[PDB]
Amino acid sequence: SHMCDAFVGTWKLVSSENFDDYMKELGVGFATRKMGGMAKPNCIISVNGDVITIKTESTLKNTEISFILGQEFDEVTADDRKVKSTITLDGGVLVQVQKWDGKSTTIKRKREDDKLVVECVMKGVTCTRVYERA
Ligand SMILES: O=C(O)C1=C(C(=O)Nc2sc3c(c2-c2nc(C4CC4)no2)CCCC3)COCC1
Repeated sequence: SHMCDAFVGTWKLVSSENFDDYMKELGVGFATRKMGGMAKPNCIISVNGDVITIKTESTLKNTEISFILGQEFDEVTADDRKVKSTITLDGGVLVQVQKWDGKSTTIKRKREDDKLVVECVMKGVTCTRVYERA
Protein backbone atom coordinates (compact mmCIF):
# COMPACT_ATOMS: atom_id res chain seq x y z
CA SER A 1 0.00 0.00 0.00
CA HIS A 2 1.17 3.25 -1.37
CA MET A 3 -1.53 5.89 -0.30
CA CYS A 4 -3.16 8.45 -2.59
CA ASP A 5 -0.30 11.01 -1.90
CA ALA A 6 2.42 8.74 -3.77
CA PHE A 7 0.34 9.36 -6.87
CA VAL A 8 -0.13 13.15 -6.62
CA GLY A 9 1.90 14.96 -9.25
CA THR A 10 2.36 15.84 -12.88
CA TRP A 11 3.54 12.82 -14.90
CA LYS A 12 4.71 12.62 -18.53
CA LEU A 13 4.40 9.49 -20.70
CA VAL A 14 7.84 8.05 -21.50
CA SER A 15 7.06 4.55 -22.87
CA SER A 16 4.11 2.54 -24.15
CA GLU A 17 3.76 -1.10 -25.21
CA ASN A 18 0.78 -2.62 -27.06
CA PHE A 19 -1.40 0.53 -26.91
CA ASP A 20 -2.58 0.24 -30.54
CA ASP A 21 -3.56 -3.39 -29.86
CA TYR A 22 -5.43 -2.30 -26.70
CA MET A 23 -7.37 0.37 -28.60
CA LYS A 24 -8.10 -2.07 -31.43
CA GLU A 25 -9.41 -4.67 -28.94
CA LEU A 26 -11.80 -2.02 -27.59
CA GLY A 27 -13.11 -1.34 -31.13
CA VAL A 28 -11.60 2.13 -31.49
CA GLY A 29 -11.25 3.37 -35.27
CA PHE A 30 -8.33 4.37 -37.36
CA ALA A 31 -8.85 8.09 -36.70
CA THR A 32 -8.83 7.88 -32.90
CA ARG A 33 -6.08 5.24 -32.92
CA LYS A 34 -4.05 7.62 -35.08
CA MET A 35 -4.41 10.39 -32.49
CA GLY A 36 -3.66 8.03 -29.58
CA GLY A 37 -0.74 5.95 -30.79
CA MET A 38 2.08 8.52 -30.68
CA ALA A 39 0.41 10.75 -28.07
CA LYS A 40 2.57 11.51 -25.12
CA PRO A 41 0.07 12.77 -22.47
CA ASN A 42 0.69 14.44 -19.20
CA CYS A 43 -1.27 12.79 -16.39
CA ILE A 44 -2.03 15.23 -13.53
CA ILE A 45 -3.25 13.55 -10.34
CA SER A 46 -4.56 15.61 -7.41
CA VAL A 47 -6.69 15.08 -4.30
CA ASN A 48 -8.88 17.17 -2.22
CA GLY A 49 -10.67 15.42 0.66
CA ASP A 50 -12.44 12.30 -0.67
CA VAL A 51 -12.25 13.51 -4.38
CA ILE A 52 -9.40 12.37 -6.63
CA THR A 53 -8.95 14.09 -10.01
CA ILE A 54 -6.98 12.61 -12.90
CA LYS A 55 -6.39 14.88 -15.93
CA THR A 56 -4.99 13.35 -19.13
CA GLU A 57 -3.71 16.27 -21.23
CA SER A 58 -2.45 15.87 -24.80
CA THR A 59 -1.97 18.10 -27.84
CA LEU A 60 -4.92 16.68 -29.75
CA LYS A 61 -7.35 15.99 -26.88
CA ASN A 62 -7.74 16.50 -23.11
CA THR A 63 -9.90 14.44 -20.76
CA GLU A 64 -10.52 14.49 -17.02
CA ILE A 65 -12.22 12.35 -14.37
CA SER A 66 -13.02 13.09 -10.73
CA PHE A 67 -14.19 10.36 -8.39
CA ILE A 68 -14.50 9.04 -4.88
CA LEU A 69 -12.90 5.63 -4.26
CA GLY A 70 -15.54 2.89 -4.33
CA GLN A 71 -18.33 5.11 -5.78
CA GLU A 72 -19.37 4.29 -9.39
CA PHE A 73 -19.38 7.20 -11.84
CA ASP A 74 -20.34 7.78 -15.46
CA GLU A 75 -17.42 8.49 -17.80
CA VAL A 76 -17.01 9.41 -21.49
CA THR A 77 -13.71 7.89 -22.55
CA ALA A 78 -11.20 9.37 -25.02
CA ASP A 79 -12.64 7.02 -27.68
CA ASP A 80 -16.23 8.14 -26.91
CA ARG A 81 -17.45 5.08 -25.05
CA LYS A 82 -20.11 5.81 -22.42
CA VAL A 83 -19.01 3.64 -19.51
CA LYS A 84 -19.67 3.05 -15.81
CA SER A 85 -16.39 3.29 -13.90
CA THR A 86 -15.35 2.26 -10.39
CA ILE A 87 -11.91 2.94 -8.90
CA THR A 88 -10.56 1.44 -5.68
CA LEU A 89 -7.16 1.41 -3.92
CA ASP A 90 -5.99 -2.39 -3.49
CA GLY A 91 -2.49 -2.81 -2.03
CA GLY A 92 -1.44 0.63 -3.06
CA VAL A 93 -2.68 0.19 -6.65
CA LEU A 94 -5.44 2.40 -8.06
CA VAL A 95 -7.60 -0.19 -9.83
CA GLN A 96 -10.14 1.15 -12.35
CA VAL A 97 -12.78 -0.91 -14.11
CA GLN A 98 -14.92 0.45 -16.95
CA LYS A 99 -18.13 -1.46 -17.82
CA TRP A 100 -20.27 -0.97 -20.94
CA ASP A 101 -22.40 -3.27 -23.13
CA GLY A 102 -21.59 -6.31 -21.17
CA LYS A 103 -17.85 -5.73 -21.54
CA SER A 104 -15.19 -4.58 -19.09
CA THR A 105 -11.63 -3.25 -19.22
CA THR A 106 -9.19 -2.64 -16.37
CA ILE A 107 -6.71 0.22 -15.95
CA LYS A 108 -4.33 -0.32 -12.98
CA ARG A 109 -2.03 2.55 -11.87
CA LYS A 110 0.87 1.76 -9.54
CA ARG A 111 3.86 3.57 -8.23
CA GLU A 112 7.18 1.48 -9.00
CA ASP A 113 10.51 3.18 -8.20
CA ASP A 114 10.41 6.49 -10.13
CA LYS A 115 7.68 5.20 -12.50
CA LEU A 116 3.83 5.60 -12.57
CA VAL A 117 3.05 2.30 -14.31
CA VAL A 118 -0.32 1.93 -16.03
CA GLU A 119 -1.48 -1.58 -17.02
CA CYS A 120 -4.44 -1.61 -19.46
CA VAL A 121 -6.19 -4.95 -20.12
CA MET A 122 -8.93 -5.81 -22.61
CA LYS A 123 -9.55 -9.53 -23.11
CA GLY A 124 -6.20 -11.11 -24.02
CA VAL A 125 -4.43 -7.81 -24.71
CA THR A 126 -2.21 -6.22 -22.05
CA CYS A 127 -0.76 -2.73 -22.59
CA THR A 128 1.82 -1.16 -20.30
CA ARG A 129 2.35 2.64 -20.20
CA VAL A 130 5.05 4.25 -18.08
CA TYR A 131 5.06 7.84 -16.88
CA GLU A 132 7.79 9.76 -15.02
CA ARG A 133 7.52 13.00 -13.12
CA ALA A 134 7.58 16.09 -15.22
O1 LIG B 1 -3.86 7.47 -19.19
C1 LIG B 1 -3.42 6.52 -19.90
O2 LIG B 1 -2.24 6.33 -20.19
C2 LIG B 1 -4.47 5.67 -20.46
C3 LIG B 1 -5.13 6.02 -21.68
C4 LIG B 1 -4.76 7.19 -22.47
O3 LIG B 1 -3.90 8.01 -22.18
N1 LIG B 1 -5.47 7.31 -23.66
C5 LIG B 1 -5.32 8.31 -24.61
S1 LIG B 1 -4.42 9.70 -24.51
C6 LIG B 1 -4.93 10.30 -25.87
C7 LIG B 1 -5.92 9.48 -26.59
C8 LIG B 1 -6.12 8.33 -25.77
C9 LIG B 1 -7.06 7.22 -26.14
N2 LIG B 1 -7.35 6.18 -25.39
C10 LIG B 1 -8.21 5.48 -26.15
C11 LIG B 1 -8.80 4.18 -25.77
C12 LIG B 1 -7.85 3.20 -25.11
C13 LIG B 1 -8.93 3.83 -24.32
N3 LIG B 1 -8.47 6.03 -27.30
O4 LIG B 1 -7.72 7.20 -27.30
C14 LIG B 1 -6.63 9.84 -27.88
C15 LIG B 1 -6.51 11.28 -28.15
C16 LIG B 1 -5.11 11.77 -27.95
C17 LIG B 1 -4.66 11.62 -26.55
C18 LIG B 1 -6.23 5.06 -22.15
O5 LIG B 1 -6.84 4.26 -21.15
C19 LIG B 1 -6.07 3.86 -20.35
C20 LIG B 1 -4.82 4.50 -19.78
